[PDB]
This record gives sequence, C-alpha cells and structure tokens, in this order.
Amino acid sequence: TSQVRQNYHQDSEAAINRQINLELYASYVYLSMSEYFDRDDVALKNFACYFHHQSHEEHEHAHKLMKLQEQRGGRIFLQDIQKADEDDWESGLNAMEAALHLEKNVNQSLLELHKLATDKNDPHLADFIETHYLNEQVKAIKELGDHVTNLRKMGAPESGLAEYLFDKHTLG
Amino acid sequence: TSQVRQNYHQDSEAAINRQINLELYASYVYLSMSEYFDRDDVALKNFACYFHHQSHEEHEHAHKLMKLQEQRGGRIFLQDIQKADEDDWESGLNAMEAALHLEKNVNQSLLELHKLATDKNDPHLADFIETHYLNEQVKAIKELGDHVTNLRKMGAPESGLAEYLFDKHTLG
Amino acid sequence: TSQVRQNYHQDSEAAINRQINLELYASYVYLSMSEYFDRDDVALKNFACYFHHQSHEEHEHAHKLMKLQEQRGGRIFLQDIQKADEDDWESGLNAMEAALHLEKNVNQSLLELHKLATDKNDPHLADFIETHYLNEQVKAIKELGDHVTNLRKMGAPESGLAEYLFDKHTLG
Amino acid sequence: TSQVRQNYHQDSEAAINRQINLELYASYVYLSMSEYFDRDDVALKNFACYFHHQSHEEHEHAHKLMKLQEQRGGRIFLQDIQKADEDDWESGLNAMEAALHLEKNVNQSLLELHKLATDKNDPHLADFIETHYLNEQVKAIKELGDHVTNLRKMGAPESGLAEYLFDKHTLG
Amino acid sequence: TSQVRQNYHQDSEAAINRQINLELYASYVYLSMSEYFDRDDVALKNFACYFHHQSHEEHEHAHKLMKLQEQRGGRIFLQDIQKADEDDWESGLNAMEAALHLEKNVNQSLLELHKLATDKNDPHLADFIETHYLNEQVKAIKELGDHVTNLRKMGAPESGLAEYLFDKHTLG
Amino acid sequence: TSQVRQNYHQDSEAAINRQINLELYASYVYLSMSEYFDRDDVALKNFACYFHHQSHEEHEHAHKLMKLQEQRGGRIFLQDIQKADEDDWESGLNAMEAALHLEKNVNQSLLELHKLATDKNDPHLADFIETHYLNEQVKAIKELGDHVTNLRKMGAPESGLAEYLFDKHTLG
Ligand SMILES: CC(=O)NCCNc1cccc2c(S(=O)(=O)O)cccc12
Ligand SMILES: CC(=O)NCCNc1cccc2c(S(=O)(=O)O)cccc12
Ligand SMILES: CC(=O)NCCNc1cccc2c(S(=O)(=O)O)cccc12
Ligand SMILES: CC(=O)NCCNc1cccc2c(S(=O)(=O)O)cccc12
Ligand SMILES: CC(=O)NCCNc1cccc2c(S(=O)(=O)O)cccc12
Ligand SMILES: CC(=O)NCCNc1cccc2c(S(=O)(=O)O)cccc12
Ligand SMILES: [Ca+2]
Ligand SMILES: [Ca+2]
Ligand SMILES: [Ca+2]
Ligand SMILES: [Ca+2]
Ligand SMILES: [Ca+2]
Ligand SMILES: [Ca+2]
Ligand SMILES: [Ca+2]
Ligand SMILES: [Ca+2]
Ligand SMILES: [Ca+2]
Ligand SMILES: [Ca+2]
Ligand SMILES: [Ca+2]
Ligand SMILES: [Ca+2]
Ligand SMILES: [Ca+2]
Ligand SMILES: [Ca+2]
Ligand SMILES: [Cu+2]
Ligand SMILES: [Cu+2]
Ligand SMILES: [Cu+2]
Ligand SMILES: [Cu+2]
Ligand SMILES: [Cu+2]
Ligand SMILES: [Cu+2]
Ligand SMILES: [Cu+2]
Ligand SMILES: [Cu+2]
Ligand SMILES: [Cu+2]
Ligand SMILES: [Cu+2]
Ligand SMILES: [Cu+2]
Ligand SMILES: [Cu+2]
Ligand SMILES: [Cu+2]
Ligand SMILES: [Cu+2]
Repeated sequence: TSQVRQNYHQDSEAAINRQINLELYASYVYLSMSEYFDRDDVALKNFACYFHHQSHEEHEHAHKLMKLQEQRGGRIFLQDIQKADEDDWESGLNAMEAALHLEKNVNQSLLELHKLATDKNDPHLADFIETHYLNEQVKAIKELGDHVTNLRKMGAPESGLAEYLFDKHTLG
Repeated sequence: TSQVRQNYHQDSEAAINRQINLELYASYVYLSMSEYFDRDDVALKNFACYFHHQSHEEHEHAHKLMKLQEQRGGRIFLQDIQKADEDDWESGLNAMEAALHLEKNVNQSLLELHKLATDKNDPHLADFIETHYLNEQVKAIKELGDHVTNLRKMGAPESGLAEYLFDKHTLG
Repeated sequence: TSQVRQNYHQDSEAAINRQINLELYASYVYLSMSEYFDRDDVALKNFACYFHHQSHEEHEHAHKLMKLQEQRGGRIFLQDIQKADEDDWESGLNAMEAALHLEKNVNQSLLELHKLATDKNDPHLADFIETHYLNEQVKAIKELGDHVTNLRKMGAPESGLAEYLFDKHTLG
Repeated sequence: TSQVRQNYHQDSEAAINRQINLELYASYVYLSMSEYFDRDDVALKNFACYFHHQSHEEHEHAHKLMKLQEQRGGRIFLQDIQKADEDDWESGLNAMEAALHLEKNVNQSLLELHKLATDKNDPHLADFIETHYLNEQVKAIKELGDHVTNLRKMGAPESGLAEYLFDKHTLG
Repeated sequence: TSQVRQNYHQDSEAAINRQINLELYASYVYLSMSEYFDRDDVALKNFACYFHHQSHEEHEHAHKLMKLQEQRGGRIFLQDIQKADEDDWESGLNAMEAALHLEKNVNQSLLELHKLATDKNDPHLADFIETHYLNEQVKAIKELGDHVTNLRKMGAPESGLAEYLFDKHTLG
Repeated sequence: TSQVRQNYHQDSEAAINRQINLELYASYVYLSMSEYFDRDDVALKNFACYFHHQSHEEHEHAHKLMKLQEQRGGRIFLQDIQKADEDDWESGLNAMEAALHLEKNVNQSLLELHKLATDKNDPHLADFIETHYLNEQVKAIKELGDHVTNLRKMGAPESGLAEYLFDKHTLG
C-alpha cells in the first residue's frame, strides 16, 4: 500500500483504469475515422483533420487519468485497446452520428465514475471529474450535435455537394 | 566513350532518353489542358492554374533526367514532343480523369525503368528513380484520385455549379 | 479495386496493416513504461519523459504507414492494440533492455516487409521502408544499446544511485 | 462562333497557332543547346545557363500568344514540337550562329504575321505583335550578333581558350 | 557478439573496414595534391584550396562509414593509410586526371559494396550506400570530368597561361 | 634547388618530413580512440568528442609543418600513416594514459627537432618550433596529466560510475 495513498478506495482505482481504457478506445475510434476520410474514394481532408484532432484530444483525456491514478497512489493496469465496430464509416454524417453516440457513452461512464466518487466520499476525485471531463463532454456532445444538424439540413448523405461544402466551410 | 562513364549500360541510357521525352509529353498535355480552361466558353481560372503548374512540374522532371544523362556520361537524343490526344478536354472532371490516367502511364514507365536498373545492377540509377520520381508519382496519382472523387460526388459533369465551386474551394 | 492502385500486391497491403498494428503496439508498450516511472515508488521523471517521447514517435511511425496504405490504394484494417507483457517494469535498466528487445523485433518485421517488397517488385514500398524506417530503427537500437551499457557499468540495478544519476545526466 | 469574337479573321487565328508552335520549337532548340554545354566533354556552364534562359523566354513568348488566341475567341490547336536539326552543337560559336539564324527565322514569321494583320485590318493584333515581339526580336538578334562577333574575334572555334574566357566574362 | 547487431554479415563488416581505409587513402592523396600546388615552383593557390577541400570531404566520407560500423554493431579495425603513388603531381591537368581516376576507383569499390549488401539482403546498408555515397561519387566524377575537359581545351599542360587562368576563373 | 631556399639544411628538411608523419600518426591514434568510445559496449560520447577534437588538432599541427616545409623551399615527402598499436582502448583512463604517453613522445621528437635547428643555426625554424609547438605540447601533456589524476582518484577503472561522471562533468 502506497506511501501517498489517502481516501482512495480500490473501487475508484479500478474504475479509473476502466476509464483510461475507454479514453484510449475513443482515441482509437477517432483515429480510424480520420484515416477513412483520407481514402481516395472519400477524400474529405478536413473531416480527416477534425477526427485526427479528436483522436489526440482523447489521448490527453487518457493521460490526465493516468496521472491522476499515480498521483493518488493507485496502480495502472492497462488493457487492450479494442478496434472500432466498423472499418468503413460510410459518410461524413454517419461518422458524426457515430462520434456523437460514442461521446454520450463516454459521458455516461464519466457520470457513473462521479457517482462512485460521491458514494465513496472521494471529493478530490469528484472535483477532478467535474473540472477536467464533465464540461468537456458537454461541449463535445453539443458540437457534434451541431454538426449532425447542419449536415442533415444541407441534404446529407444523399447530397455529395453538402458534405463537400461542410468540409470546406465548417471544418476548414 | 565518355571519361566519366562507369556502370552505365547503353539500354539504361536509351531508356532515360525515352523517359525524358515522356516527361516533356506529360508537360505538353498539361499545357493543353491549362489553356483549355482559359477558353471564354469554359473559363475555369483555377483549373487552368493547376494544370499550368502541373506542366512546369513535368518540365522539372524532364530537367532532372537530362541532368542525370549527362552526369552518367550518356548522350541526350531528343525526339519530337507529340501533341496530346485531344484539343478539347470537355470538362473539369474529364481533364482530371485524363490526368490521372496519364500519370499512371508515366508511373508504369518509371517502374519499368527501375526494373531495367535493377536488372543491369545500376544502383545509382535505381536510387535516382526511387528518390526523385516514384513517391512524386504516388503523391500525384493520389491527389488526382482525390480530385476525381470529389468532382464525381459533387455531381460533375452534369452540374456546372459543382465544377465552379470545386474550382473555387479546392483549387483556389 | 481503387482508381489509384498500381503495382500494389495484396500481400504488401496486408503486411502494411500488420506493421501499422505493431507500431501502435510499440507505442503502447512505451506508454506503459512512461507511466511506470511516474509511480511514487519509482519516481524517475526523465525516464518517464524519455519513454513518453518514444511512445509518440512510434505513433508517427504508425501514421506514416497508414498514409502509405491510402496513398497506394490499399484499405486500412485496424486490429486491437494488445497490452504489454508486463504492468511493472522493475527498474530503469530493465525497461531499457525491454525497449532494445522490442525495437529489434520491430526491425525484424520491417526487414521482412522490405523482403516482401523486393520479392513483389514494389520499389516504391522498398524505398519507403529504407527512407523512413530502417535507419530510424538502426539509430534507436544503437541509442538503447548505449543506454543499457552505461546503466550496467554504473552499477544498475543494484545501485539506486546509478539510476538516479543516469536519469539526471543522460536523460535530463 | 465565340461570344467574344470580333474582327478576328480565321487566317489570323490559324497563323497564331502556327506561331505558337514555332515559339515552342525555338524553346525546344534552346533546351537542346542548353544541355549540350553541360556534357562532360564540353562543360561550358554559362553557355548552358544562357541557352536555358533563352528556352524559358521562348516559352513565355508562346504563352503570350496562347493567351492572345483565347482573348480573341480563337481556338488553340497544338501541333507536335519538332526536335532540333542537330543533337550535337559542335561549339559555342556554332550554337550562337545557329541561334542567330533561328531568331531571324522567327522574326521573318512574325513580320509576315504583322503583314497578315495589316491586310486583314486587325489593328489589335498588329499592335500586339509590335508591342510584345518585334523589338524583342530586334534585341535578341543584335545580342546574338554581338556574341558571334566577339567569339570570332577572340579566335573561336580554333581557340578553346577563347570560348572558355567568353563563357566567364560575357555570359558569367 | 554485440547487443545491437541485427542482419549484419561479417563480410559486410570487413568490407566497411576496407572502405573506411580507402576513403582515408583518398583523403591522403588529396592532401598530397593540395600541398603540391603550394610549392613555390608551382604556386597555384586555388588548385591547392580545391584539393585541400576534397581531402576534408573524403575524411567526412570516412567518418560516416565509421559511424555506420558502430551503429550496426561491427568492430572497426583500422589499417595503415598508404602514401600516394606520386610525390610530384606534375601539373594542374595531371592532378585533375589522377583525381578523376581515383574517384572512379572509389566508385567501383562502392558499387561492389552495394552488390555485397544486395547479396546479403542488408537493405539498410544498401540504402546507406545509395543515399550518402553513390550520387556524391557521380557528382564528383562529373565535376572532375568537366575540369579535365576545360583544362585540355584551354591548351594545358603546354600552356602555363591556361592553368593560371583556370585557377583564377573556375577554382577562384 | 629552390629560388626561395636560404639557410635551410637538408637535415632539417628531412626532419620536418619525419615530424609531419608523426603529427598525422598522432592524429590517427586519436581518431581510433574517438571511434572506440562510440562503440555500443563503451558508449562514452564526450570521451569520443574530446579525442575527435584532439585528432583534428594534430592535423592542424601537421598542416602548419607542411606549410613551413614549402615556405622554406624544402620538398614534402609523405610516408604511410601507420595504424595505432591497439584497436581496443580498454577504458577511459587507459586512453588518457596512452594519450599522455603519445604526447610526451611527440614532445621528445619536437625537442630534438629544436636541437637540430639550434645545431644548424636555423633560428627561423627554432622560433617556429617554440612558437607553434613547444607550449602547445606542455599544455596538452599537463591537461592529459590532470585527466589521468582525476580518473585515478575517482576510482577508475574499477568504477564504471567514475568514468561515466567524468565524461559528464569534465568532458561535457
Ligand atoms: C489534417 C490534420 O491532422 N490537421 C491538424 C489538425 N489538428 C491537430 C491534429 C493533431 C494534433 C493536434 C494537437 S496536439 O494534440 O498534437 O497537441 C494540437 C492542435 C491541433 C492538432
Ligand atoms: C494561373 C497560374 O499560372 N497560376 C500560378 C500557378 N502556379 C505555378 C505556375 C507555373 C509555374 C510555377 C512555378 S515554377 O515552375 O515556375 O517554378 C512554381 C510555383 C507555382 C507555379
Ligand atoms: C515528461 C515529458 O513528457 N516530457 C516531454 C518529452 N518529449 C516529448 C513528449 C511527447 C511528445 C513530444 C513531441 S510530439 O510527438 O508531441 O510532437 C515532440 C517533442 C518531444 C515530445
Ligand atoms: C544554369 C541556369 O539555368 N541558370 C539560370 C539562368 N537563368 C534562368 C534560367 C531559367 C529560367 C529563368 C527565369 S524564368 O523563366 O524561370 O522566370 C527567369 C530568370 C532567369 C532564368
Ligand atoms: C586554401 C584553402 O584551404 N581554402 C579553403 C577551402 N575550403 C575548405 C578547406 C578545408 C575544409 C573545408 C570545410 S570543412 O571540411 O573543414 O568543414 C568546409 C568548407 C570548405 C573547406
Ligand atoms: C562529438 C564531437 O565530435 N564533438 C565536437 C568536438 N569538437 C571538435 C571536433 C572536431 C573538430 C573541431 C574543430 S575543427 O578542427 O574542425 O576546426 C574545432 C572545434 C571543435 C572541434
Ligand atoms: Ca472530443
Ligand atoms: Ca477484439
Ligand atoms: Ca504532376
Ligand atoms: Ca503527331
Ligand atoms: Ca523509437
Ligand atoms: Ca490481450
Ligand atoms: Ca533508396
Ligand atoms: Ca530569345
Ligand atoms: Ca520529326
Ligand atoms: Ca570528392
Ligand atoms: Ca607503403
Ligand atoms: Ca593535442
Ligand atoms: Ca603497419
Ligand atoms: Ca622565441
Ligand atoms: Cu496522430
Ligand atoms: Cu475523452
Ligand atoms: Cu463557398
Ligand atoms: Cu508555362
Ligand atoms: Cu513527371
Ligand atoms: Cu502521450
Ligand atoms: Cu516505430
Ligand atoms: Cu552531477
Ligand atoms: Cu527548363
Ligand atoms: Cu520567341
Ligand atoms: Cu586539412
Ligand atoms: Cu569519399
Ligand atoms: Cu574527423
Ligand atoms: Cu601535434
């Protein structure tokens, strides 16, 4: 038991590990989306850059959690980063829709992590989730929501012109 | 026989000459495309600038080969630069499609030039092709591929609005 | 079959995918090492920074390969990033030794990738491996070799003073 | 018949096309001369640079004409760029003499183009020839004349020292 | 057997050593030429500077090879640097001719080194030779070729004025 | 007999040649030491840089002597640069000890060169040795002495920590 450990329940420790893996999974899904839009038969460069940026963001979210684990005296146990559910993301709108869905899932897990921290009277971990994750999630979900709305109204996916112009004007 | 000649087979020499002529031909095809888009009944200024730039690029590719020929002690024998297969390129998408096709043909010739250099154990010429041509070809083909994809999805050629906006947003 | 595909054998395509996964695995192993040295009962900050840097380097190596796959007209198929063989890296010297070992394994795979490219007469892929990977591997292996040597001579791992000073003077 | 066409006789249009091809031919001859002086058994670097510059100048002369054709509503029809009369230019003086001769021929064609424009009462085309070509030709011919004179007086071609020093002092 | 050694055949190792010695020999020959032109009865200062520069260039070529040897896990075994075939280089043209000859010999050895690397499936060593040596050799040989040509045409060696002016205008 | 020769005895001339060869030998020994410390099983980077610097210093010492030879009207006759007595320098301390020993030997030769110049009443050569060599030798010997002392007191060679820290703090 670590010299620095204080008020850090083994349930929280294990949940942080589960959360670390999910951020890496989120990161990985976005990496897959990113390369998809670089395919010569898709070729939406800004969609690619956007999702490549999201990928590195999710990585930072993982780093912060790993840091937290060692700051608290817990032990990091890493698990396989699972490949995404699809290799082919079909369209710009569909990728946004899958992204929105993924972010809500990460958010649900984070909310249960906060519940766990409240239940265990770990107020340092509660504030840590609120400060670095909860509003970041709310912002991400809303932005993805905004994108899905604009793509739908522009006539995507039955309009290839729509995805082209959105790539230029919103993501460019 | 040149004072500088070393390990330079007469088959390679002649193939370099054939390759020089092809770069000039590629350059010439692009020059034709370039002026086409400046026609008052076509008037796509950025398509014109793009193909005018491609023309001068193919010229540099020719210069590098001519330089190589004299560096190795071979003799340059120049042949007529043949006019392109068409005077009228029909549309933006069609020009891109013809360009992609042309670049693949130049690439095939370059790959056979590399085979010839491997077969003749000319490793200076092999590296010369790899370094200055092979990846340049791969990049060009992919970019042209990307363009053809975006034009097709935007509704070209049955959409004049599509070619207009692509000229503005991708080539502008 | 892609509009851009030329001279790109399905065996090479699949091998690039296998190589992509290995770079990500290498990246992941280094991430694990990085966080290990941030543990309060290890606390070697520069060892941590060094391995964190190696992690992002292996990521770039993966990006370049993914780019190559789509440049050539192949399709990226991503696989799970497997967790490392150990959660606890024991010591500075041991991590270096595991790193050297890992890099030699990545190098062996890259050499077989080059053999495959030679065998398939894909000279663009051969040069791609030589240019961006082979010397990077040779440099990495030698640097890791240098580190293992200095740590061993300093009296590691039976000297905690040795690992402390190496962290300060070589990695600082 | 073009929306922009006005006072532009089909004889002028065809003559512009013939002139375009000649500028490209002139450009091509100069390119041949340029590489000749880079041969290891010739090795006059400044003669090479001078003729390489002349080559690109003749290209601009072609561009201006192509521009003119489309400005006037004519249609560009490109023809093969014929290879030069010689692959081996023998000496510095001989290349200058061939260049002077070529320029006078281009000038004669331009003068007949002006006659055609006068005869057809196309004063825009007449001024276009006067403004951008006639004095450029007069300057070129005189400069080439000056060079041939100096080379002859210096003792070329029976003096290799003469061609060396002229390369250094006039073209350097 | 080194901790870093991988795919590095003992034949390649020994050939690198033989090549190291030759670069040093080349360096030494050039040093001899350099001082020769500083003799009061020769006194061609720029010929001296040119060959002094060549000497240090060949030294760098040796350094790069020594670096390569230790990067690969081979052991450097150094041999005597043999003195040149002549103490008296006779003339500027003769030194250039001896230099051209020497460089072709170094090039032949490098080409056999590449063959050895191909035969041993050492693609890191093959690329190393291509990248850092083969084109450097091609450039050197051609430059020396150019110099010998100009000196011969200027009337060297029966013209002391020729060697004087070449020293001033080409090497100055 | 040279136009510039004055008061320059053939014994001095020959001794300068013998001294030139020794500086080159010293240079060569240091080059060998330099690469030794870059071996992956030695890996003392600053020891390597120090000895690499010593190597180029001994080269300058050779240049100055060659210059002197031609300034005085003597003729340079170069001899083989002999390889060092050892390929493997064993340790940092041992290399310093071998270096100190070598420098004393060069110094002894220089002192006999001065004696020769005094005996031959060549006061230009005497001052040349005093000015450019004798104090440089005294400084070098003392510095090497200082290094050997510090290494011995630090516990080298039975302390690998000692050689590591000396590499960092004195040579870094
Ligand atoms: C096509 C493309 O990739 N465009 C750039 C998109 N933006 C980005 C991508 C990756 C990382 C980024 C980072 S960082 O996480 O590395 O700090 C910071 C800021 C922007 C980033
Ligand atoms: C309408 C139009 O022509 N726009 C400019 C397009 N870009 C270019 C065209 C021609 C040559 C270029 C060159 S260079 O080959 O001359 O160096 C370098 C960079 C850009 C170039
Ligand atoms: C303790 C710690 O992390 N220190 C910084 C170590 N260096 C680095 C770490 C991660 C990424 C780096 C990157 S980049 O891949 O992001 O471009 C570029 C340069 C250095 C990098
Ligand atoms: C050895 C050599 O080539 N030297 C340079 C000679 N000058 C030139 C050559 C080619 C094009 C030039 C151009 S432009 O047409 O590209 O604008 C403008 C100005 C000078 C130019
Ligand atoms: C008369 C005379 O010696 N003139 C200077 C000639 N050029 C040179 C000589 C030696 C070394 C040089 C180096 S370097 O190898 O030291 O980096 C770099 C650049 C030029 C160099
Ligand atoms: C690892 C390594 O090599 N580090 C640099 C060590 N210092 C030096 C090495 C070689 C030549 C030097 C020279 S000069 O002789 O080229 O002028 C001047 C100053 C320093 C020099
Ligand atoms: Ca996000
Ligand atoms: Ca799985
Ligand atoms: Ca191109
Ligand atoms: Ca024809
Ligand atoms: Ca690495
Ligand atoms: Ca697993
Ligand atoms: Ca290569
Ligand atoms: Ca002209
Ligand atoms: Ca013909
Ligand atoms: Ca050289
Ligand atoms: Ca001998
Ligand atoms: Ca010294
Ligand atoms: Ca010997
Ligand atoms: Ca004195
Ligand atoms: Cu990335
Ligand atoms: Cu996240
Ligand atoms: Cu717009
Ligand atoms: Cu142009
Ligand atoms: Cu090309
Ligand atoms: Cu990171
Ligand atoms: Cu890697
Ligand atoms: Cu210290
Ligand atoms: Cu050009
Ligand atoms: Cu012209
Ligand atoms: Cu020197
Ligand atoms: Cu060399
Ligand atoms: Cu050196
Ligand atoms: Cu010395």
